[PDB]
Amino acid sequence: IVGGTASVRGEWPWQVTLHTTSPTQRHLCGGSIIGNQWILTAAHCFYGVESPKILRVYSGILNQAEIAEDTSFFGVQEIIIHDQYKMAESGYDIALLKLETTVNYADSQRPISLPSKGDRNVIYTDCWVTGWGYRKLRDKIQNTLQKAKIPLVTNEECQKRYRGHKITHKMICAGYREGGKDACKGDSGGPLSCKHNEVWHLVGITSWGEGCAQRERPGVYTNVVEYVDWILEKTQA
Ligand SMILES: *[C@](=O)([C]([C][C][C][N]C([N])=[N])[N]C(=O)[C]([N]C(=O)C(=O)C1=[C][C]=[C]C(Cl)=[C]1)[C]([C])[C])C1=N[C]=[C]S1
Repeated sequence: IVGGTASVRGEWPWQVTLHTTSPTQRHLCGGSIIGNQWILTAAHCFYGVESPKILRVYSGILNQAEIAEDTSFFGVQEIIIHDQYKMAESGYDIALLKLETTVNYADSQRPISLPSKGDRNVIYTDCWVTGWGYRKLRDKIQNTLQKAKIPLVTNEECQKRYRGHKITHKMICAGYREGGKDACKGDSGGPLSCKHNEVWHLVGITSWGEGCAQRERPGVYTNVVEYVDWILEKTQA
C-alpha cells in the first residue's frame, strides 16, 4: 500500500495474508474471508504454484512479525481459478481457496459480506484498500498491515487512463487523479472494502495497475459483484 497508514489491530478482520513455503516461507498475496472455509483472492497470485500444499493462510494478523514457525495457520485443500482467467490485465482475476479446516470466527477474524446485484447503483464514498504490499515501487513486504482510503472512479474515466488496455465492466478502479495512494506489489488478492450503511462489502479484489500510485493511473480491481453467481456455483458442494 502506497501512501497509507498502519491499521488498527482487528480493523480488517476479513483480511488474510497468504504465504507460500517455497523455497522458504514468505508473504505471497492478500485475501478475504468470505466463508468459514473460503478465501476470495486474485487468480494471478498462483502463478508457478503447482500445488496448494505449499500454501498457508493466516488470519487475524496485523504484523507479519506475529507469524513464526509455531504460529497456527489454515492449510489449503483446493485452489479454484476462474476458467476464463488468463492474466490480470485481461480480467477474470479471481480465485477461491478452499481451506482444509474451518475458520472459527472471532473479533480478530470474520467474513466480509459480498456485494449485491441491487447495490450496483450505489455510490461508494468510503472505500479502503489494505495489505502488506509495497510502499514504493522498490520496497519490500511491510510488517504492519497498511490501509488507505481511495475514491472509486467510473469505468469511463478509468479507460481514459489506460489506453491500449480494455477496462471491462467486470473490473472497477479506484485512485486519485494526482496519485499518491494506491495498492502495490504484494497487495494483490487483497480486498477493496467499502462501508455503506454501516456495513462493509467486498467491492473489489486488488489486481493490477501501471506502477503504483502514479498520477492518472487508478488501481484496477476485480469487480466482485460481477462474480457473485460464480462464487455461489464454486462454493456449493
Ligand atoms: C500484486 O500485489 C500486484 C498489485 C498491483 C496493484 N497495483 C496498483 N497500481 N494498484 N499485482 C501485480 O504486480 C500484477 N501486475 C501489475 O500490476 C503490472 O504492473 C501490470 C500488469 C498489466 C498491465 C500494466 Cl499497465 C501493469 C501481477 C499480474 C504480477 C502482486 N501480484 C503478484 C506479486 S505482487
